[PDB]
Amino acid sequence: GGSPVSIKVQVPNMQDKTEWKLNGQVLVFTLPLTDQVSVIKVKIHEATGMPAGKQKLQYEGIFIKDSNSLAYYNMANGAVIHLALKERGGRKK
Repeated sequence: GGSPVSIKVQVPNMQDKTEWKLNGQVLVFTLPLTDQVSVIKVKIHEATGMPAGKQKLQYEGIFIKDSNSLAYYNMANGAVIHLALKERGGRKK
């Protein structure tokens, strides 16, 4: 199946919001391509203290889901997941 690969997280630029440390940085980790992107959200919560319940997943500018896996988005060693603040229910276009 999917092997472990390096995945980065392009954190948002929000260092003055509350208590976390979001400064546009990248957080790298190693996870199997079969691990749903939802794993990444946890990795930021350790690297910044921001809970996964309020994070937006993106890969190369593509809004990915937490239920999708890295293999589904063709991600591999050196991939970059842009994190954004998302705490609201959103809205129609």
